[PDB]
Amino acid sequence: GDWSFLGNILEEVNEHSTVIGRVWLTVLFIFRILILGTAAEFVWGDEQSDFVCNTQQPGCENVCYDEAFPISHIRLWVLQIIFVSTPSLVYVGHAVHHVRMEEKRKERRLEGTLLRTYVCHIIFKTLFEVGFIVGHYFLYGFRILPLYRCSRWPCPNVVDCFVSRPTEKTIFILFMLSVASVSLFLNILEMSHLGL
Amino acid sequence: GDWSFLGNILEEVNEHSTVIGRVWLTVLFIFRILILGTAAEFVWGDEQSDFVCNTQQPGCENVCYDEAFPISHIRLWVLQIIFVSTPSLVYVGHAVHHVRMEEKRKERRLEGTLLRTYVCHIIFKTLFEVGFIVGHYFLYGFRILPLYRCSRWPCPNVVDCFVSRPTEKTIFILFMLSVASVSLFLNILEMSHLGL
Amino acid sequence: GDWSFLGNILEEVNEHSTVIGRVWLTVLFIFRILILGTAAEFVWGDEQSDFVCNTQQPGCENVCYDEAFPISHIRLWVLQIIFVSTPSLVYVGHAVHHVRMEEKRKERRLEGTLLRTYVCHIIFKTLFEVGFIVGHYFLYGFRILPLYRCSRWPCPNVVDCFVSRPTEKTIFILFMLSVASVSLFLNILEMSHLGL
Amino acid sequence: GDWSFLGNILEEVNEHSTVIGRVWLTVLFIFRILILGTAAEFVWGDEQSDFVCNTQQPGCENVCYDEAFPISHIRLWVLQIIFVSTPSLVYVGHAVHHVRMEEKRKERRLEGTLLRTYVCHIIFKTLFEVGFIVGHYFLYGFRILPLYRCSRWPCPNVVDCFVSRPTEKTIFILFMLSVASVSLFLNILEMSHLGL
Amino acid sequence: GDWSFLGNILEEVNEHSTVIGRVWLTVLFIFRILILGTAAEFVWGDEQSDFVCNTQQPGCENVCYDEAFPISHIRLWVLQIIFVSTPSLVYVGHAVHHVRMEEKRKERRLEGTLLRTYVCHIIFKTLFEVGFIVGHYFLYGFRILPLYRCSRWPCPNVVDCFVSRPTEKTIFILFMLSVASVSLFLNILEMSHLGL
Amino acid sequence: GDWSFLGNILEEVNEHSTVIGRVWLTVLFIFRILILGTAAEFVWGDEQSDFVCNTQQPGCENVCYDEAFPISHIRLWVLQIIFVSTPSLVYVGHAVHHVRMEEKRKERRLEGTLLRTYVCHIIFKTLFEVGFIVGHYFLYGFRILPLYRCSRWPCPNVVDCFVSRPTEKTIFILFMLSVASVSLFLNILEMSHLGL
Repeated sequence: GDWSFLGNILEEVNEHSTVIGRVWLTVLFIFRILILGTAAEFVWGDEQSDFVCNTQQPGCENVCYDEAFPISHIRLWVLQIIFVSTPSLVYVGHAVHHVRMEEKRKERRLEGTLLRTYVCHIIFKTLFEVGFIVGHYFLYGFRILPLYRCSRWPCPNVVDCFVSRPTEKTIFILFMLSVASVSLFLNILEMSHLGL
Repeated sequence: GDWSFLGNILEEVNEHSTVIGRVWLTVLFIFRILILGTAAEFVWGDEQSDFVCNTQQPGCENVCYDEAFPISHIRLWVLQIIFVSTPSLVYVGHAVHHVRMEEKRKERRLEGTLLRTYVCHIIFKTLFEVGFIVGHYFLYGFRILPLYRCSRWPCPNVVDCFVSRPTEKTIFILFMLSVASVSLFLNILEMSHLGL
Repeated sequence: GDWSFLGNILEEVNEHSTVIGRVWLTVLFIFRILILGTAAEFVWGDEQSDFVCNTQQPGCENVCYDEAFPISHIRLWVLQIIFVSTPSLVYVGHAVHHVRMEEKRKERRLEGTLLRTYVCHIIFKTLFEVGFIVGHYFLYGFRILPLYRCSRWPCPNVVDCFVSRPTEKTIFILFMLSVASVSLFLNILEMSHLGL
Repeated sequence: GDWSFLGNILEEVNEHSTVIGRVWLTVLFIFRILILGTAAEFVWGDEQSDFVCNTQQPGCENVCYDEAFPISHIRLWVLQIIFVSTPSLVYVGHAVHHVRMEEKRKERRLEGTLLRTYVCHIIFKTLFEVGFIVGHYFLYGFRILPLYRCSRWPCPNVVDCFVSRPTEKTIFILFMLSVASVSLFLNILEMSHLGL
Repeated sequence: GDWSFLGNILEEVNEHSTVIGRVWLTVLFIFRILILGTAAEFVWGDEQSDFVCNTQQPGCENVCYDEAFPISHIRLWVLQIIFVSTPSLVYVGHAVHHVRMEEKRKERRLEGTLLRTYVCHIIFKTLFEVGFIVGHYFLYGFRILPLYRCSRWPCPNVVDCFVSRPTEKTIFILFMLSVASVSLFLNILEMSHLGL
Repeated sequence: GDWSFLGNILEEVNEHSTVIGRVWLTVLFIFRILILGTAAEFVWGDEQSDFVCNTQQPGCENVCYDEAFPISHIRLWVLQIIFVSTPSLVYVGHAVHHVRMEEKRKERRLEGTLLRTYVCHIIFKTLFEVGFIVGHYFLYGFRILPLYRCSRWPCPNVVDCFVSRPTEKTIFILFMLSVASVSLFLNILEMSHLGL
């Protein structure tokens, strides 16, 4: 996973953001992207290969892994990162559009419409963070148990399947939840600081 | 997969495109290339290794995977990305050719023929996006089912084969479809904005 | 596969080539190198590991894969890329040699001998492209069939072996053939444009 | 694992730190990050794949690996690196915030509040290092024994499981402990040097 | 395999070498290093994993692979590349040492001792190339046959072992031999051009 | 393994070292780091996966590999590289500290204390090189034999285990020993050149 493109564009908008937005962005780079690439990706690497079911039924392990894990937590966190970063991109686009307009108009900072855009970007970041948190909760909760019982066809009756590294995965699930909540708190502080 | 070459050339044509073309390009980099490399590629990594068929027939799994998946979705999205990016390259080539001509002629922006070229590039992008969407639909639809039934020789009669990660794959199929449709809408907005 | 060295040297000779040579080079970077690294390499990744033969004979699968695939298509395309790029390197070497000579002589563009060299480079590119196309045809044709029948010792009598991903491989074989033919047409256009 | 982001930001704060802080940072880069990526990661690569248990019970190896290794040492060292680096980031943020304020105020080094912040950053680094050391001790100690006995369900009675590379892992555990303790000593020297 | 260090230093000595030395260096980068990383390394990737012997004897395949392939061709070509590049490094060191001396002496091109050093560097390159060619011949010849017969203990009597991809390996062996011989011819031309 | 950090810092101290220290550093980059990453790492890649023992005893192969190879040669060479490079870092730190002091004092080369530091750095490099050589000898000698006999529990009685690629490993062991000894000779020459 090469995050160079997103990185370069978000460090562009480091220069154009509040101090609390610079903290938010540093958190995104260090506690989410870096963790994902240096730790979480390896934890989930053998998610299906080490998933085992007590059965001689061909196909059962496939369908039971798929039912237990409709989308891997790591893919969900990738999507979360991209969607929470998208409003920053929108804002920096608006800002650069104004810089190029000012240059052109001459040929021919957080005030006015850039403030409304910044506040909206904060709002959307907050809502997307909340949405991904809630979705994670309803999909998986915040704990992976070792045992998963499966009755999906072709599995005969109910079969016992065993998850890879449930405890390490639980630790990283809770870590990512905490990081997301810190991000939410930072966004709240941004709104308060702007208001006051 | 190293997209550095294409990246550098398309960020060259960031400078020479409309604001809506800059949004289109950002979408290409973040929601297509980045997703493909940080998420989709890993989802499809074990596509054949975890594809299983209920048979003792040598060769059957090979032919049944090949019949179910004549071309992996990820390869199809790579091709789509390159073909939808090709008209941008043509346009930037025309533009740089005019810049070098102007420099030479001196030794010796979206107006005139560059406008016709830009509009044609938008048209071709739209048509290629539509073509890849339609091709995806006819080849696979927008859902991967866990079970695939196969009667290709050497398989005896009909055999039941089971796909790897059908649900996660379905999620990413729909995600990529939505991103492609957003790109189409952006191209339509480009044509409208130019007209008006 | 790291193509950085070749890339840097061929983007050096972007500056010193015709507009049609810049199109040829862009095609080389995007439709050949990029495809190879982002798509084809993964398609052929399990070429021998998923090659299966219906036999209990030790050694047979090894010799039958080797007879079916004396050289993988991807290695052949790597060689093709390097050989079709070599004349460009020769030409840019001649050109830079003249630039350094002019600088020296001062201490002490496509005209003259650089034109003869450019035309010769086009000729050699054309001949190498044709040669690799013809060699591909005679070695493999343009279709990989699922079944390969093998009688190489130690295989007893004739054994049935099954190829990995024959259809996807056929798609990429035809795609690379088309890209090579486009390159040929571009070289022809270069010669015509120079003549006229 | 790509540490480029963190690296660039910590080499930013090389310029703004004491000589002993530059030694601490060099130790972080060379003896922790570099060791982790060039050595430790490969030692732990086959941690679960080569973990074996003497049993015919489906699921037992999964639960026994998970009980023996709730979190891999390498993931724990990644977290440790990030948390001990976080206060440096806070300090450099404060410092750069003051530099940008001074620039602005003009439009309109370790003294004052930057000294309090630097001392606090040292304190937090020390406490986090101590906490990770203590946590490592209580979780695993400083030795990995080859044999792990496991009675977690579904394992019948007590089963004997065998760890991959216990001795090499013990060597690297002790090496990382020593490096952490050197870092602690460096922080103590920082506080003393500032006081005197 | 990261050749960045060697690359940067040899492109330093591009600037300080003859035109024929620039051709030699381009050949080294494109036809040896690039081939090795984009093609040969993958051909030899499954050298031991796909090496099979017709035996039920534990250990036999290990000892028979080791006897057949005391050193993989790819490792031998890596060593060859480094040793044939070493004299270039010596020469560029001498040249830069003279440049820094001239700068110093001021504070306080291929003529004289730099010519003797250049000629010696050519001589050593030639001798090392010849030595690696001869060593390759005596160790393996220039053909890998599919069958290798092995009588090394613990193998009982003589066992038949089968090599992975003998034909593709033979093609690349001959290709690398030809590239080495081209390098030799280039060195001879260097000596002649200097003499005349 | 990413050596970029160490590389950049050691090429910083290229500028501040003797000619013999520049040779030592080039040897470190080319004959140790580059060999390790382009050759040795692949030779040792299947060290445990291809290690086989003639036994039906669960756990025996694990404990016997661990007893035969308490620390892989490649990890030992990584540690050696870092420790022999550490004194260079100390010296360059002292030198840069003096450069920044001189700049400051103005606001307000190998002579004096920098000579003592340089000599001490040479001494420590020599001692660490000798120590790693001696440790290698006592741990493994300079030859890996194919057969390793093991009586570690749970292995019943004495079992015969077979090492992966003993001959290639022996070649690289001797190569690295020779490179280390060349480094020692270079350090001796440094001391002599400084004395005379």
